[PDB]
Amino acid sequence: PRSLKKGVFVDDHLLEKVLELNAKGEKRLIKTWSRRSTIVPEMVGHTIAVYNGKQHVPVYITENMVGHKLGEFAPTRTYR
Amino acid sequence: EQYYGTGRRKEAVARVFLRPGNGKVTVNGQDFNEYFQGLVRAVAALEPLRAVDALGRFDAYITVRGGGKSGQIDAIKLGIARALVQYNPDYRAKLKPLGFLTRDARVVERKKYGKHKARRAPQYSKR
Amino acid sequence: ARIAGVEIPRNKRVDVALTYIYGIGKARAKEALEKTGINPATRVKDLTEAEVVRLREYVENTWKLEGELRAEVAANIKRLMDIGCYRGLRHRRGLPVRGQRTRTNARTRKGPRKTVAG
Amino acid sequence: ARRRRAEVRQLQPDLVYGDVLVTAFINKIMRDGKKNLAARIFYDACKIIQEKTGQEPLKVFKQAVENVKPRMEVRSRRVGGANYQVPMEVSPRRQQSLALRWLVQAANQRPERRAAVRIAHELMDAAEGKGGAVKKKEDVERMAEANRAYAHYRW
Amino acid sequence: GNKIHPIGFRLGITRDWESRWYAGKKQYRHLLLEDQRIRGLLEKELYSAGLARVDIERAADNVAVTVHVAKPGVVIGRGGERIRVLREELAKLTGKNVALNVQEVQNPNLSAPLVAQRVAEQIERRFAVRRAIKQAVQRVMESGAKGAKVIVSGRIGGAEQARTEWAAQGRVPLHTLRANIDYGFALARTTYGVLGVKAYIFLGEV
Amino acid sequence: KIRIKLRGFDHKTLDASAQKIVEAARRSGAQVSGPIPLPTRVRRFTVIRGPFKHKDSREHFELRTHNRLVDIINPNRKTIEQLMTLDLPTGVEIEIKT
Amino acid sequence: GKGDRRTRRGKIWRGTYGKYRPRK
Amino acid sequence: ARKALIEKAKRTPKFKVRAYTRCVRCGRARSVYRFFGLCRICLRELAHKGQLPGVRKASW
RNA sequence: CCGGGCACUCUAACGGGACUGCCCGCGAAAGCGGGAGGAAGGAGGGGACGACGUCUGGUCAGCAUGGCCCUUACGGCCUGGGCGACACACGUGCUACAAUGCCCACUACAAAGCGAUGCCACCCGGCAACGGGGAGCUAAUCGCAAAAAGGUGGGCCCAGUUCGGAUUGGGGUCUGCAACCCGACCCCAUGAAGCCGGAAUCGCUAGUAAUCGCGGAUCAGCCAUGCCGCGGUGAAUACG
Ligand SMILES: [Mg+2]
Ligand SMILES: [Mg+2]
Ligand SMILES: [Mg+2]
Ligand SMILES: [Mg+2]
Ligand SMILES: [Mg+2]
Ligand SMILES: [Mg+2]
Ligand SMILES: [Mg+2]
Ligand SMILES: [Mg+2]
Ligand SMILES: [Mg+2]
Ligand SMILES: [Mg+2]
Ligand SMILES: [Mg+2]
Ligand SMILES: [Zn+2]
Repeated sequence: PRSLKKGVFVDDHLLEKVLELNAKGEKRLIKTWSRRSTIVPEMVGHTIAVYNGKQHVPVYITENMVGHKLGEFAPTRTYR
Repeated sequence: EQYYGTGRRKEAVARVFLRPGNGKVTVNGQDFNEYFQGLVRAVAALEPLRAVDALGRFDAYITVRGGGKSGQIDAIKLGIARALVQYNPDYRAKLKPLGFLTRDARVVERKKYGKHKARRAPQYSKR
Repeated sequence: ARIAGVEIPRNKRVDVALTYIYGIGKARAKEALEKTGINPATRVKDLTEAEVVRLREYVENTWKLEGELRAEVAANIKRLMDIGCYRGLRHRRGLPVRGQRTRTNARTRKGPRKTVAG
Repeated sequence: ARRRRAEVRQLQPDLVYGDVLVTAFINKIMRDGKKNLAARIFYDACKIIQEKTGQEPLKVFKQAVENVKPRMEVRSRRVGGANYQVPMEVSPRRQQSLALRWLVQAANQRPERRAAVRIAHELMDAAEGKGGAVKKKEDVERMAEANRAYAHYRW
Repeated sequence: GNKIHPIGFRLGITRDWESRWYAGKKQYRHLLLEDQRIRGLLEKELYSAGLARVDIERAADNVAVTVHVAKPGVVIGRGGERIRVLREELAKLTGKNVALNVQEVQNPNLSAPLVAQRVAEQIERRFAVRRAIKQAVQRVMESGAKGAKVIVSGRIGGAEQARTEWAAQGRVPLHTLRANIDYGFALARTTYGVLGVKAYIFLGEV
Repeated sequence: KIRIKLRGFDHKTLDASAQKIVEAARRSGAQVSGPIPLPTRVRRFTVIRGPFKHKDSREHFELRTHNRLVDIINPNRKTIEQLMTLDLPTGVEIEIKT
Repeated sequence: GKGDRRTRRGKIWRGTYGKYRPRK
Repeated sequence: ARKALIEKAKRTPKFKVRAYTRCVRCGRARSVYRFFGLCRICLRELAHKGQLPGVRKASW
């Protein structure tokens, strides 16, 4: 039960920079800061290194997880 | 032909009009036993009459607005005792012993700070 | 009778007995007791071998309850896990999921207390 | 009550038998402050006595009460060591309260489902002579007279 | 600690608010900060005068920024060489353009806001606290009053450790509303440290 | 008919200047409708006495805004004379619409 | 009870409206 | 509060979300009222002074 | 509801009223007990109000302020995270463990407050939150509102069970640039511990406790079961 609504959101920052890497065929790692940004089909294959708040984590995107959000893959805190 | 005793209570005002009638007591276009549907007491309100051997020898039309059915049950019992004397004054005489004529001052107390409600005070420990 | 995959509610009311089913609750009842018109308040004991059929056929082939359901849910979780999903984690590490305070009151997910020398 | 001997705050008569005892009972019965249902509960049972007696409701009541009220109860009194369990006569006031309280208490102690049934069957067992009511009663007297060895520690 | 501002405790009676202007709604939060800016810079200057009360009134544009003092002949400046420059600084605040109709205060030593100012001034000038006090008490008790009282904060004499100097004569009831007592607070910065001075002057009665 | 809603912060100041806007309209017109009070709308405030902790204190402050009416009969045209703009109080704010 | 969300009083308490507490 | 953090009065915060009252005088962000633009403290200060008309000492 | 009218309720100003004043008893007196009148009787009921001082109390992170310490970082902007971690421990609370109860339908009385980009009537689509459309109000005259418990009726029938809603999977709406971390709300499925609590311990003396629901502040929205107020019903007991 995740309520985005009737108007999905994806912070352009990478949207544009990720949509472009498709033009050249593909790229080699990125690095967002809007972990708040959702996810769309044009990710599969890419590797958007998100911030934990301390580091840049390489999150290898995949079909299965295309609906999720960057943040759910960049673990904030540490424990045991 | 007409008499009016009030009777307020806990924020309940009751206009108690008394007419010579045979005793068809009723409220806001609703039979007495119909506004106070199954409320054990209620009957109380009439005690004043029932107390002056009246009851059946006198009719009453009454209003009421504000508070809770109960309160009204009480207020009404008052006006019905007030106008009842506003009628015959030599009525207080033995209507006073029981006192169906005494604005029940007892009213809800305020909510002071640092408490839960006037008195109910927060509990504590390690003391 | 045995409506959903091997069921056995009986002697009770129906809008209540159907409940004893997996994908069935006080909701999917009234529906089925309507989409199949049956005096709701009837002891299942007093059920028509005729109605028990319409009731079965509806409920069974109208939803995803019992056996097959228990597997779907588990499938989403198991899925949630496969990917490094936060939620997919809290599941692995027996801890509340829907954003809750794991300091105090967290029992239900964690179970019994493990009191240690403080 | 350090200041004065608090007054036995009288109570208003019953909306029927116009009794005070009865009222007090209704009061003990009621909980969460719902004199309504309580007036019922009790009343509803005042009737059930009939279906089981050619007797009058009130009398049965008066008898259940005037029958479960104790005469001498225990009472502590620590003195230079450990606390002793002393007896002593019982107050005409602590009679009532200690009785009713026990009725409405023993009542809610039964198996009967319909609340009014309980109280109803309870007054009966009471007035008659057995049941949890008179039990806790004849169970206190027995407690005293078991320590009557402290008539020297009166008051 | 125990106690209140009898002023704020007597507004209901013996005391009319500083600013006496109805209004409100989407304005109160406005017409309020107004006065603050007024009595704000208004103090930064008139210090030398005895700036006691500074009532304010309104009803529509035409305000009424009064001002009491014991040195009116100072407010004026020179027939109007001062009372002007300032009523000009008014449009740098109340663009709503207001008056300034000044008035005077009889005996600056019954005006608590001042009596205290003085005791502060003294103190700030390295004066003898307890002496100045027993004096002000008189400067005040010695002119009409039915009773007065002064209270200097701590660090008396500069003492390396806070103290509290009393002194006061004649009735000064406070638990009594029907009192009427000017209360005056006075800040008093210092080389070694701050320290206020309270001034209470019970007068009249009913 | 002349709608006059007198609303002030105090029951004297305001109420006072609401026994004026009548006399000066009791001769020049209908004996008026007298001044009608209307209930007060109170804004209440409560604040922790001191700062930091000590939340079990508070102290209370209100802000009673009284109301008043009056209302007259027929814009006498000659009443407005005794009224018009001969006011004086400052702690009030009455609006109109006859 | 006074705290069951998908019920009558669950809304009365949780201060809401829904399929379990319409209007008229 | 600090000084930088008194730019709240920045007409252009970026998004009306970051609009936080913050007491006018003391700047006390918390306990800030609306009808006064003041923090619970400055409130009770002047209140006692009398610089807030109609504002009396509530009793009932 | 329209004419009509202030008698009544009420709204809100102003007074009046109660003082041991009156009668008996006791006393040297103050005054104590009792009785009549009376709406109320001895401070009628609840607030604001807290003496000299004490704890070297609390707060220099509200604000003011002496000294000291850093001035390319102990200042400043920003974006992401953190204040929301968890094996446990305690405090204050909430909801329960039920039949004096829970559930659906219908049906009856309150008080105090809030409302400009705001309270939202009424009609419409949607199971619903809510969306679209749109009347009045600056508000004793329109909205938030339904009060809830209660009453008449019917459902369950003593069962972890129509008790209890935790937990978890799924779909969806509103606020906001953005709800992974980390919002609330709705619909479905899920239906957990809990069957009245060890040693110990808390509150309250009358419209109080217990119990039921209503508003407000802050505030886009909300982690309010918290805080601050209102009123409904309405006890037990105090020898000492
Ligand atoms: Mg607290
Ligand atoms: Mg607090
Ligand atoms: Mg339930
Ligand atoms: Mg600063
Ligand atoms: Mg904000
Ligand atoms: Mg006093
Ligand atoms: Mg210390
Ligand atoms: Mg400290
Ligand atoms: Mg915290
Ligand atoms: Mg089960
Ligand atoms: Mg059981
Ligand atoms: Zn402030």
